[PDB]
Amino acid sequence: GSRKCEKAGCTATCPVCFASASERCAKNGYTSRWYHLSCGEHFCNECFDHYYRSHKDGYDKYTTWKKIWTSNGKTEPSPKAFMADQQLPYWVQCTKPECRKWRQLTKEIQLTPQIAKTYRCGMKPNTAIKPETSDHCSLPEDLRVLEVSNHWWYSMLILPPLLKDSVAAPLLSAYYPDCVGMSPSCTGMNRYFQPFYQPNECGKALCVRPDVMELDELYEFPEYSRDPTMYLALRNLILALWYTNCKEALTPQKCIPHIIVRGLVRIRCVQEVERILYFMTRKGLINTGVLSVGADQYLLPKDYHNKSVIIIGAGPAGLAAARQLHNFGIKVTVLEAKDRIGGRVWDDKSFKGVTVGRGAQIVNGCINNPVALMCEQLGISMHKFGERCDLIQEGGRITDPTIDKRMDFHFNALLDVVSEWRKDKTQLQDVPLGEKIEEIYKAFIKESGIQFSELEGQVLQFHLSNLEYACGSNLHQVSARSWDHNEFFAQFAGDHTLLTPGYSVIIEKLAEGLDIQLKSPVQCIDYSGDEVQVTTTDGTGYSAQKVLVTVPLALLQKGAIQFNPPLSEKKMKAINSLGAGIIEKIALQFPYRFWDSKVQGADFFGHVPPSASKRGLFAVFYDMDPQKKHSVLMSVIAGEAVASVRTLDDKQVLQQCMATLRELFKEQEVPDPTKYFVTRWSTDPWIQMAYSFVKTGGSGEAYDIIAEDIQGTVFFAGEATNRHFPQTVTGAYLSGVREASKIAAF
Amino acid sequence: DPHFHHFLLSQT
Amino acid sequence: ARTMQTARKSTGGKAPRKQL
Ligand SMILES: Cc1cc2nc3c(=O)[nH]c(=O)nc-3n(C[C@H](O)[C@H](O)[C@H](O)COP(=O)(O)OP(=O)(O)OC[C@H]3O[C@@H](n4cnc5c(N)ncnc54)[C@H](O)[C@@H]3O)c2cc1C
Ligand SMILES: [Zn+2]
Ligand SMILES: [Zn+2]
Ligand SMILES: [Zn+2]
Repeated sequence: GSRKCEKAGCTATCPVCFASASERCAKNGYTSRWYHLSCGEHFCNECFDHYYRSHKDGYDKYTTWKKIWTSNGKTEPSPKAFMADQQLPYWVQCTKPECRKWRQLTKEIQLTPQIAKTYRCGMKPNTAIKPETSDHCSLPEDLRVLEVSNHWWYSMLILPPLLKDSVAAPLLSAYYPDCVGMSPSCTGMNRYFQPFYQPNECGKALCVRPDVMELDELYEFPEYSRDPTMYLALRNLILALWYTNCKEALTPQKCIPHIIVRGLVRIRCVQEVERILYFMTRKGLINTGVLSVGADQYLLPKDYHNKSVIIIGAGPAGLAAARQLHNFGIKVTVLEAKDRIGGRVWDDKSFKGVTVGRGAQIVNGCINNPVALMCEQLGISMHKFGERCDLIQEGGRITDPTIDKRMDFHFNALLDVVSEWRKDKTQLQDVPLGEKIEEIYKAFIKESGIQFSELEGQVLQFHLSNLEYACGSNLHQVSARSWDHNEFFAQFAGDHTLLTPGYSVIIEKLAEGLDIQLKSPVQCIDYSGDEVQVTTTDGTGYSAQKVLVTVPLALLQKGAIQFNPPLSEKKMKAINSLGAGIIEKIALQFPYRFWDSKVQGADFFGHVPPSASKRGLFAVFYDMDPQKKHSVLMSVIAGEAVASVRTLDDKQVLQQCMATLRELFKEQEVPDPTKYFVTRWSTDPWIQMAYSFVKTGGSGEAYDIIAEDIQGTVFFAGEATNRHFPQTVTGAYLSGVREASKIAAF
Repeated sequence: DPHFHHFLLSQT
Repeated sequence: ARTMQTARKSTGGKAPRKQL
């Protein structure tokens, strides 16, 4: 006999049994012991025995469940665990907008998504009796509901909730379900969506542990750091639903019917799911990409809306941040120097049946790549590059396998020793990658003296040139220490693809509906007053509480924008420690596909260089039609070769490319090209570059330093502010998403 | 271990 | 950076593969 809960601090003054299993159930009365599940939920010792004791009628149900539990879950099976999983009644919320009260469902009703979707106060099964005229919504809500939102309610919930039939479950079978907030007694998505880490997996980009909270999740929800189970389950559920339907804004309304767990804790679960949703939204994990809203249904609570920002530059970073902030409900104006949007995304659509980027067009690693997500949203297909790239010599001969394999081995071995050499070196000891490679190569011929043929030397030149393409620089200017610094962080895994409709489709959709001022080069930014004043080159003024600069590295280096107060000497040192790399592209349309015989379907072919100085002159040719019907080749100018080309006119560059193509296909006539372009990014005044790299003496840390906001007022995005993902449209886009989150919080 | 962390959830 | 390479990716010089 007792009317008191076993649990010190429990706020229940009148414990009732929710089980009502035993014929001798204490109900609201006396029992030898009241078992505490939560502050609103207890069960009597008679019902405990009903399930727990061998001679009692519920022992069969308990032991059946217990065996299942023991071979699925990691957590000890208990009568409490049992009660919470199997016997605790369900709570559901009334669907009427003017009511919205929480109601307990009778002990035998199982909650389903459909019931949650449609429930109304006092809903009974079909009946032939005329319904009473009563109004069930005016019935008073159980007093225990109020208590759930108190911070202390959760601290007195004995066992964390465990979701049933979570959309996230299929993706997480490798884990103990209870360890990721899923019930151990349970049980056509885009192949580029792999949001959850798996056991023994290597690091991959934009991946979360389903069983561990990320740093920012700890920061935002410190009350779940000791007990992450409920948070994890909901976050995992939220990511599962977003990727399941990335074409719509994911809302608490659509998450609710998918939260299925017994007891008052379900109320707490749906309360939290809302906050976790907005957090994941602000951070750019969901409700992002090219999703639009459009026209008055913003993605963050009104609390965020009263604030204004100016974004400088309408490239991928600028538009990503602008898209996010606009979607949040924030006021956004964008100022762009040129007479078009896109920056280093600029597509030529004038070729027959094909789109050719003058700038970016490849996606490097589509797994969890926001470009892949955005293609999904737009219904865009991407062409996965095949592996084969034959090294064709002037003139005509395909480099033999054993020669190819051999020199590949040797080129990569030189990189191995660069890696060995740099291990304990400081910035002051850095040397150019090109110089270091030469140094090791020379000592290699010396120490072993294994002369390579002229051709073997040239094949090696092809690999060196491929590095110059990657860095946008002659190797003599790239840091041996830091050239591949980003690979410290998990990188984008899986396919490289050609973005067949071009990045401009994504660029255009991101910009759709935004206030963008073209031909408005910013000349000065003053963040001395109460808000920032930004002035264009013609004197036009704009003002906002915040400003985001996304202009290219080369323009920061030139100092084309005056900052008042000036940027720190530390920022400037970072800015000048990075290289503004450059490549250029040529694209060529022909009457017919003359390479088809020798190339045989490959997406690209390589060009063995005749000499070191020319190694960057069209090292690789790209077949710009995956369907293999049209006839367009693209190629790249890199390294020492871009300098060799700046005083040449388009016709000359074209003649050299044709000279090359004719050498590569000497076993035939090659038709003249009927259309072409040659890019001049190097001398485009507002761009002046292709992509950043680390100069000798420099550090990956420069990316972080450039990314550092100033006084929570001046923000920075762009490919040269992304340490994990430098250079790319994806890195630039992600840097904009990064900044929009920082700006929305401040 | 900073190698594995999600880029968007490690902005501290 | 090495991550920009598509055709003929280099492979040498990489830190020891990291697992969970
Ligand atoms: C030839 C080439 C090939 C490439 N290939 C690829 C590839 O295959 N894959 C890949 O992912 N990436 C590729 N890129 C890289 C890529 O396109 C960039 O990394 C990406 O576009 C960067 O975006 P961003 O917003 O940081 O800068 P940007 O695209 O350069 O946008 C910057 C904007 O700021 C504007 N600006 C400058 N000054 C001002 C000012 N004072 N006021 C207002 N606006 C200003 C610019 O005009 C520009 O529109 C390639 C680039 C080049 C040039
Ligand atoms: Zn009882
Ligand atoms: Zn109690
Ligand atoms: Zn109601």
